[PDB]
Amino acid sequence: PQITLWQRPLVTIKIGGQLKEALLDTGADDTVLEEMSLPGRWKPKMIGGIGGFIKVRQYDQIPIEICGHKVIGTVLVGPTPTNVIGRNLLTQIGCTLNF
Amino acid sequence: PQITLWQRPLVTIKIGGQLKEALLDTGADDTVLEEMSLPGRWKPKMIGGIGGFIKVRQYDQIPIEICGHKVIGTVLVGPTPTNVIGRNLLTQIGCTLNF
Ligand SMILES: CC(C)(C)OC(=O)N[C@@H](Cc1ccccc1)[C@H](O)CN[C@@H](Cc1ccccc1)C(=O)N[C@@H](CCC(=O)O)C(=O)N[C@@H](Cc1ccccc1)C(N)=O
Repeated sequence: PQITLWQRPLVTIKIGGQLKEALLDTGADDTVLEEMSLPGRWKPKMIGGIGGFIKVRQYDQIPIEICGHKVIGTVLVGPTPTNVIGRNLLTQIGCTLNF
Repeated sequence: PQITLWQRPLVTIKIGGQLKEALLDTGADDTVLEEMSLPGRWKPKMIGGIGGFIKVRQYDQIPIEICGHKVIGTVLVGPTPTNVIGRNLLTQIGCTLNF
């Protein structure tokens, strides 16, 4: 699809069996999702953004379907206001910026 | 261009004669920059990211050049670790997310 940016680029994602909404963010190196129970062992880590650092639980090799397209990669879980799909996953659906 | 996301989408931006680099951020509503010592009045405001909130100064009608594309828009100046071209300016250059 071609998504114009007049409004926030929110798309449907399916993770851990549930449908959620997530923001396609080209400015995020990583994927950060709101609190949720995920399978497997996690590692504590810290990522930084505009207002500083937050603590996150890192899950590796998690499968996610972004608008029907399957991807598998690291997912960081923590106190984020909203789900952010980052470059680590965007590259897997062949997502590109065009102008 | 059609830009892939294997590395941060950094581009050249010219503003007030000064050349700089900024991140094409589809996850940012606004364009946020380091101090650009811009002339004119501004309005203080708060914006947030991952990690908390920051205080910025809002400057409207700023002539800015992005990849040879000339646009005019609101620039928010403040303590951001990196320059961000948000959707307010990404739309002005006809930028879309595609996959
Ligand atoms: C998620 C990780 C992996 C940590 O990456 C970044 O945060 N990368 C940031 C760039 C950066 C790199 C290095 C250092 C510093 C900054 C992007 O801006 C991330 N894009 C979104 C992520 C996001 C979206 C939604 C909620 C939380 C976080 C963002 O910060 N967007 C801000 C950018 C600033 C701006 O546009 O004004 C935004 O849209 N803020 C809105 C929406 C908002 C409001 C309240 C709270 C949170 C967000 C606002 N009006 O303040």
